[PDB]
Amino acid sequence: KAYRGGHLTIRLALGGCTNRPFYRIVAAHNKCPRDGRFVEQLGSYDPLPNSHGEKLVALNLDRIRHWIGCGAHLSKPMEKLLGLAGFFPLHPMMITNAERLRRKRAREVLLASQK
Amino acid sequence: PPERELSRLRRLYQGHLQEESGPPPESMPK
Amino acid sequence: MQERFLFPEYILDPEPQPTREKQLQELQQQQEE
Amino acid sequence: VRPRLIAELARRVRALREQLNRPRDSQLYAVDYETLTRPFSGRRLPVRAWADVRRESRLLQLLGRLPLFGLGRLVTRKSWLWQHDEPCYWRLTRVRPDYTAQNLDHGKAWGILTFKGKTESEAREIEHVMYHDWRLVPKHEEEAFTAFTPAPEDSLASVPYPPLLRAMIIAERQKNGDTSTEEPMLNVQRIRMEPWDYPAKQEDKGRAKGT
Amino acid sequence: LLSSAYVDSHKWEAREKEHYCLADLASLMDKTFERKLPVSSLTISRLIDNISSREEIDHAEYYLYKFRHSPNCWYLRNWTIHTWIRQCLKYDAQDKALYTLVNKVQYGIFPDNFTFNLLMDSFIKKENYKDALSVVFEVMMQEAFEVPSTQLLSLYVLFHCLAKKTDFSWEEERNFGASLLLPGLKQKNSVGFSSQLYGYALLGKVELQQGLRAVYHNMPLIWKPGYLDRALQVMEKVAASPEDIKLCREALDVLGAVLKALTSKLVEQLDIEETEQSKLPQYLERFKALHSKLQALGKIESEGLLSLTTQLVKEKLSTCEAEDIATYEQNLQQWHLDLVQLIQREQQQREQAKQEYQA
Ligand SMILES: [Mg+2]
Repeated sequence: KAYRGGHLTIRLALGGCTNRPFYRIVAAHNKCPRDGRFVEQLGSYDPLPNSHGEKLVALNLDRIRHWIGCGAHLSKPMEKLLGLAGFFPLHPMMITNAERLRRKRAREVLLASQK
Repeated sequence: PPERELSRLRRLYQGHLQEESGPPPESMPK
Repeated sequence: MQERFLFPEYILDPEPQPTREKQLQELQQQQEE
Repeated sequence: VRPRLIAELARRVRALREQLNRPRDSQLYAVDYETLTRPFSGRRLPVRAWADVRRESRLLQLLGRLPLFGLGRLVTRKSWLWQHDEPCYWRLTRVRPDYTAQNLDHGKAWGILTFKGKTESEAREIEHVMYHDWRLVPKHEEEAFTAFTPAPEDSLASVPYPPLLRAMIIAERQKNGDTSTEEPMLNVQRIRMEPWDYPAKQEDKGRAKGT
Repeated sequence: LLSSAYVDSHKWEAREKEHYCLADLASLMDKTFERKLPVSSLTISRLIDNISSREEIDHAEYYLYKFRHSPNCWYLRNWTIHTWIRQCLKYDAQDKALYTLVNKVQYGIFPDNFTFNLLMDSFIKKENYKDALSVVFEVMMQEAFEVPSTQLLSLYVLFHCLAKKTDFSWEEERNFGASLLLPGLKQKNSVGFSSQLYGYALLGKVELQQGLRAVYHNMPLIWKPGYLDRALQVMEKVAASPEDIKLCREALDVLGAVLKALTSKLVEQLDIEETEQSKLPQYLERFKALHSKLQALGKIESEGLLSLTTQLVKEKLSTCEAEDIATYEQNLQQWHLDLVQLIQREQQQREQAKQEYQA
């Protein structure tokens, strides 16, 4: 298909079933449907912990590097995943959310102490 | 942040300001 | 830049509402013949 | 395939109508100050602009009151003054007002930009000329206004690689026989952090279409 | 105040003039506007240069307005503006020149300093100091105090109009303060420093009562607070100056009155900075200390501002006028050359258009 402009982007396509999500990391045209046509599948991500208490992320690092070098963009969840992997720096918003959570838990602890 | 930059932000966002936040706890409170 | 002189006596004004519609009607006619 | 001639006719007439109904700046960038809406489109301006729209001047609202429309004069912006301590301004080199405007308060301008005390080599078109943001530097103040001492801009020249990339690079080196203990580094002196409020190229910007 | 030689119009009357009937040029411009084509600056130059009556002044005003709102508006030539003001003075139509000067946006009348002096001096010679003050305020708004003659005339008119004024509107205070500060900053004598102090006092009063935006908005003034601090800085400067420079008691009285009256919407300032209203008491203390220092040093004039400005004018205006007249004559010859060049270029382009139309 031909779109007016647009670009490739590496993003998460949602599959699975109701209450059981699963993600495929795909490089796709940004105008395509979320779970539709893609250029290449670059990995996968299971957001549910398994029997070993693990979240499994598969990253095709060679192809991810190739597509970033070919001009592909990155969605924010994908950037956060790559930061967690250590492939990128930690995204600013992961750090900021961690600090916000720290402050909220500190407020709760102070409430407990005050009571 | 230095106080001058914070005052600059307070002028820019006058009337739409939240309470300033201090440094976070060093570790995650339990 | 410098001023470019324009002379109304040597300028021709434009014609609005150009009727290309009649040209298309002629084309569809000749196809019909 | 039966040739579609009506499509070509429609495209040509629409193009002609567009090129003969190009709106002017006085129409596109007029504003109703009571409701803060563009009369041309009916769209409201964003809330964060409202105060400035009622307080500050457009660039040609200032230039139309100057001889030669203020070529050679210095113009700064309120947002720059609030944001930056170093001088930021345009030195005007060319002005083309919208002659249809009653007060000659719309149009385009060109100038040389000094941003945070750093001057550019050439003159280019000024963006945001239609914004209610502009201020004229008085001539008896220019020497005080432009005074800037370039501070030492010594920033980091290299950063660490992310942990996994660093490990992979070291592993590749070790596999290829190299035993160097020098840390891999990512060069960033070539990546210059350009502020988000630096003027963009007004030549590349689009224009509202007449309708 | 200006001599007869300065205001003499013989040389301009002797300029090379190609004669047209104003009706013909008016009809040509009307047709050109009908066709939505651009009118050349030579056409408006010829129309302004062939005014021969007071009604033709009215017609030329309308065509100036039309040319201003046309594609070639910024090509309005300086000899055209000078001729417009000359014709207005010639046919007893100074109100028309002042109208076009006040509404300079709509008519594009931006005189040179010679022409400002001519208009202001006509108003002064007929004792119409209200209109002379209007011309002074226009000079202030256009920041045309680059010539000492204009500075001296403006200071004279301003002090004349201030000597008989009691009720001040804040807009009037702002206009007077700017109009005295700008020429005063260029005069390194007692009158200039006294004018600086007086204008800083007025602008500081306006800042403290109506806010800083009232001071700097649509004015040739800076947006930095502390105008009263600048007045006190002028006092300090006078304290540490050569003996010759002194400071008028009247300006010091004005600043003292302003401080005594002051010690009795968006926020534009950073909240870490101290407001001027919180600094007024220290300003008053510094004013008293510096006033005592100036009296001790004998750096205070007892003569009024108007008398001092009169003496300075009678001392300096003649030399200023001689320099201005030399510059004016040089400009006249340059204008002649430019006009001849423009006419030749007009002929050339007319020919080129003719061959294109024949082809
Ligand atoms: Mg579809």
